[PDB]
Amino acid sequence: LGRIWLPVLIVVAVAAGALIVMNVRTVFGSNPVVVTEKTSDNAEDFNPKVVTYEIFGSGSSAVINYMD
Amino acid sequence: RAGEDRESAYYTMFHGTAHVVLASGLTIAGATLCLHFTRLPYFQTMGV
Repeated sequence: LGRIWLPVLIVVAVAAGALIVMNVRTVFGSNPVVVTEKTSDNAEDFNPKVVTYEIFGSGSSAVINYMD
Repeated sequence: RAGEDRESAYYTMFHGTAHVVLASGLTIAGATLCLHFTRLPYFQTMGV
């Protein structure tokens, strides 16, 4: 391999250098924005508790104030 | 200084150092051209 050893080793070295270049070149940057995760709850109406107000008396009418 | 005349001295000089000067220049040129593969503009604009 007197006339084969040189070009093969040259190609091997060039491939190694290209691989190193490709790997490290992309590491820079790659983190421009930060996006926080979202964890919401299911907004549904199943078995809602029911509150009832009742006003009654011997009078005809009344004035009523209440808290919703 | 060895004793050769000026013609033979010139040809000996060229034969003995022509390839070395070229190789040194190629190493210097190729090394600096590797700056073209960096990411910062300050380094990259020096390669070519």
